[PDB]
Amino acid sequence: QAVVDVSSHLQKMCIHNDGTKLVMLNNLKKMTNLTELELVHCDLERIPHAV
Amino acid sequence: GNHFEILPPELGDCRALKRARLVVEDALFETLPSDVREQMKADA
Repeated sequence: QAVVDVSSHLQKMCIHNDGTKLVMLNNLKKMTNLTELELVHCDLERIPHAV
Repeated sequence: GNHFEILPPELGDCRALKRARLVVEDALFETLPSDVREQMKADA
């Protein structure tokens, strides 16, 4: 949730796990100001709903 | 820091305004035409 504290102005975020599944996507929905998103090796296996 | 989506080519009409004086988002600047941004950065 710390990223939600910076989501008011952050426009680029690039999180690249080494295989860990990004199981939850609740905080990512708070990224209104985001214009660039990179989900690298997040093991989602499906199109994320937060995007 | 604003909610701009596409920057119109009219930004290239400002002779005194250049890229250094242009404070825009990278995506905002990329919405400018290639000729406009090339004039913005250099003499093309």
